Amino acid sequence: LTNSSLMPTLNPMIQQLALAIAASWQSLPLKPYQLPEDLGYVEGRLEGEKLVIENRCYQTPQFRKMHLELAKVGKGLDDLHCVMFPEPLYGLPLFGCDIVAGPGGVSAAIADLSPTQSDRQLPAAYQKSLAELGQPEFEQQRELPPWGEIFSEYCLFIRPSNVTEEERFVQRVVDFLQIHCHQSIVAEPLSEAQTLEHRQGQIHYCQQQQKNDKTRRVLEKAFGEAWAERYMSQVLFDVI
Ligand SMILES: C=CC1=C(C)/C(=C/c2[nH]c(/C=C3N=C(/C=C4\NC(=O)C(C)=C4C=C)C(C)=C\3CCC(=O)O)c(CCC(=O)O)c2C)NC1=O
Repeated sequence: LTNSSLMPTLNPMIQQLALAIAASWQSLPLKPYQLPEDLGYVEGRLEGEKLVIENRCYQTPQFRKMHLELAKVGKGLDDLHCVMFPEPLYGLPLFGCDIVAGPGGVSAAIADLSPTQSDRQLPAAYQKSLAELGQPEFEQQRELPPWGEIFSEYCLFIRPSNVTEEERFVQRVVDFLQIHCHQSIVAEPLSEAQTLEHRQGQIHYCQQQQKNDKTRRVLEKAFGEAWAERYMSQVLFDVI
């Protein structure tokens, strides 16, 4: 992240989360993943503020697509988006997070390990490791929208109330990533029917994430409807 244009000007929580994700991935058997049009940096404006986005994306044998995206709208909204899309053959859940901030602080902090099984449960080993973290206390919980049925029972969706809660959230993301990267070492290739089940779950996850009109409006205000539809369906939440 040393070379990032956006990092020095992002919200401090976002900065720490970007660092923690990058550190998680740094020593993995990474290969490039080329986004559409080999996208890296992009900016756009229409009648209002400009939107700037920086994209990084990788893959490993266990992770189809590892996407870390940083964005800023003018000087007033920052975003961090990250999804680790699993290779269905290994049946791992989806790591994701979305952190939205403005000059007044973080408004939204979401993180999850989301299921891909048809029973909508995480694998047993994840259930047990996540439970062992304890129920975190957060003073300003937010209720997921209906499309957020995709998220696990461990999903976080808060407005951090103070620095202690910002740090607690970051630590929980670090703990999610640690669990995930360990479970990826012990995963074995699954049967064809199980692989297919997991593929289905990933497709459903992406179709539901595309219902987030808050994200879509940010994109539309800077680039228009057609660009935003392409970005959400081809860059952010591609349907395999
Ligand atoms: C250019 C990219 C990008 C932008 C600009 C972005 C913006 C964005 N995401 C939001 C919410 C949200 N975002 C999520 C969740 C997620 N979203 C994800 O991209 C992932 C991976 C998850 C979860 C793992 C949820 C659940 C909400 C709340 C939606 C709502 O309030 O209706 C909001 C509303 C913040 C608030 O209400 O305080 C904005 C503006 N998200 C982005 O990804």
